[PDB]
Amino acid sequence: SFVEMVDNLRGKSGQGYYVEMTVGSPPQTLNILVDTGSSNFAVGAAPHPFLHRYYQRQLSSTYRDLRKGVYVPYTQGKWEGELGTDLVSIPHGPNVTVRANIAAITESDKFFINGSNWEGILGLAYAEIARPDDSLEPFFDSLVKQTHVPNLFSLQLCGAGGSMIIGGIDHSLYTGSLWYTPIRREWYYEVIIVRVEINGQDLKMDCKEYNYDKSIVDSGTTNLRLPKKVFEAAVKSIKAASSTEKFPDGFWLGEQLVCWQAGTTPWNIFPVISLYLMGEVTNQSFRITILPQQYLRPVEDVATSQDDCYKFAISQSSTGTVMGAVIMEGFYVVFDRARKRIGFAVSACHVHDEFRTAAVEGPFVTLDMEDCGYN
Ligand SMILES: CC(C)(C)c1cccc(CN[C@H]2CS(=O)(=O)C[C@@H](Cc3cc(F)c(N)c(C[C@H](O)C(F)(F)F)c3)[C@@H]2O)c1
Repeated sequence: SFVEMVDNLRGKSGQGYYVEMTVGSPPQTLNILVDTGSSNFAVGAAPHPFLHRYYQRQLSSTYRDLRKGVYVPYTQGKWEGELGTDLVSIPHGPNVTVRANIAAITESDKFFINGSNWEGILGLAYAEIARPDDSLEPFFDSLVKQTHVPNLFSLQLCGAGGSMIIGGIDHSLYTGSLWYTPIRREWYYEVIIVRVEINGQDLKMDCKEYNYDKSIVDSGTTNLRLPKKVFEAAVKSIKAASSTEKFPDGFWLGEQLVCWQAGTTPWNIFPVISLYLMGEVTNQSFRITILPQQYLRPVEDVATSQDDCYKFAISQSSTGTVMGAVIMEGFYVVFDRARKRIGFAVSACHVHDEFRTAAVEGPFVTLDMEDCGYN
């Protein structure tokens, strides 16, 4: 039941959102990062300084060794491991147990994060980007094949963890309309952005620039990441709007804190960002609007806690546009694999203050018939 799956996530955008799973027989409990930006299921399987616990294959009588190895390099971080299959369950997810491929991580570099509280990663994207290749069936595909749960899941990520609902839409988790954008290609969850405004002002670029060389929805990474041209235009606009404030050296590079007296953050001087996504009907679109409460990410540190401090959670990308966790936060996001579309709606934990609120609005119509896809 969906009600049983509600509030089954913990974590933050900066260190990720994770769900409890078990592997092996008897079941071994682990916390697992929910990642729509990759397609491998992998768990720590050997001691590591940052791991509270790990998968012990010798203690699972249902483990089968595939006698093959696998290596996954992400944008930052990588691991190597041994492939096998075993029984996998989600205690606070669907009421089923399935046999799935598992990469047992034996070596890693900058993959595990000190204090994150997760020990593995659940790649929910498509087989096309699985390593070593597309013949390694991803977890969700196995789940659907073996249980015939409906082929979709939804994510409600919340800031200061959320819910992952498998098998159908929980209307309790959103208000207003659910708007759908087509999945352009089933590899990453690739989508098309047709227009970008910052505080109502159109960036006026050829819309293919917004999707150079792809745009994806990626719960596994923290920031909104933009292609250089779009990134520079966005920073220009946000800097202009907030000019009454002085920001530290390096703030706009995203790795320097800015702080304000507790409760005095000047939200109003930062603009809203509107991303218009391709609609299901030709040249119609809808927008999701992103507040500074989203793209200024709070950094929790007891040492700085006399004040409220933030990092700038928009980054220049070399891999195309990435709608990461700070973008997904506050929205109910439906990964409707069965109908090859992703839906957005305002969720119960959407960001807002007394003047402005995150929103999902449409339809909008566009005159120019250009295809905004880059490939
Ligand atoms: C298909 C594949 C080859 C896997 C590939 C290669 C490059 C980029 C991508 C796109 N998705 C990527 C984007 S990323 O590298 O920023 C995060 C990874 C998953 C990931 C790997 C890691 F180490 C670590 N710490 C984390 C934790 C995150 O940093 C946090 F903390 F959640 F924000 C997450 C995504 O999956 C996919």
